[PDB]
Parts: sequence; structure tokens; C-alpha cells
Amino acid sequence: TNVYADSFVIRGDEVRQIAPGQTGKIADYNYKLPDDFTGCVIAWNSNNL
Amino acid sequence: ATRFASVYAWNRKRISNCVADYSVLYNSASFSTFKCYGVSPTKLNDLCF
Amino acid sequence: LSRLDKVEAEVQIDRLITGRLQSLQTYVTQQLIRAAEIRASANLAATKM
Repeated sequence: TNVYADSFVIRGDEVRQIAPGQTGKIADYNYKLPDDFTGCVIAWNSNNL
Repeated sequence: ATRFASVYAWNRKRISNCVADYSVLYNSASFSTFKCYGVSPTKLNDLCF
Repeated sequence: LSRLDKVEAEVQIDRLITGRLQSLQTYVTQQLIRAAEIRASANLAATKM
């Protein structure tokens, strides 16, 4: 029906925090996925960009 | 610690008669690996041992 | 509820709910069978009355 692309940049260790239902400072105070979240998660290194 | 014991003689410290604060640890980023297998790490503040 | 967060508490509570629901199923089937036996006994007693 639609697609929301949520784009942002983090450090390498916080990518585990972005799974749905996860907890952590990123997952608690700036960006939290729903518990019943459906969708896909994409993360890729950009130390050269 | 300054220094830790080896695995053959792994050190064991008793903790009793004190007020803990697992939120202080849980907010620290120095923890490369932190996994609780019998309790949620966030819920530790509301559980009494 | 106190120990675990939502995503694993759901896994545990589903198991608990399944167990207690199966217990209820067995209890209500036993009650239905006993009620049928009592219905037969009461009809026989009414005939004797």
C-alpha cells in the first residue's frame, strides 16, 4: 500500500540496536521501531564516503 | 579491577547488603558484550535479588 | 512480567497460556461428561418418583 524509507547514519556498534523490539540508547531516546514492526532493515559501511 | 584472576582459578566476589544500580552499567558503552539469560537487562532496576 | 521484556515475555506467556488453556479444555470436557451422567441419573430418578 505504501513504503516509508527511514534514512539516517549511526556508528557501527548500534546496528544491532535497530532491530525491531530492541532496546538501547538509540532504540530508547531517538529512534524506536514498533514491536509489531514489519519491513526491512538495511545498513552499510560509509567510512569511505 | 587493576588485575583479574585466570580461568583455572576464576575469581568469585560475593555481593550482598548493598543497593545496586544496573542502569548505570547498562547506559555505559564500554560493554562490548552484555547478555542476560534469565532476566531482561532493562528490568534489573525493578527486580530485587 | 517482572523479569522479562515484551518480546520474550510473549514467548513465555504463550506457553503458559497454551498449558492453562489445555487444562481448561480437559476440565470442561470432564464436566460435560459428568453432567451427562448426572442427567441420565436424574431422569431415572424422576421416572422412579
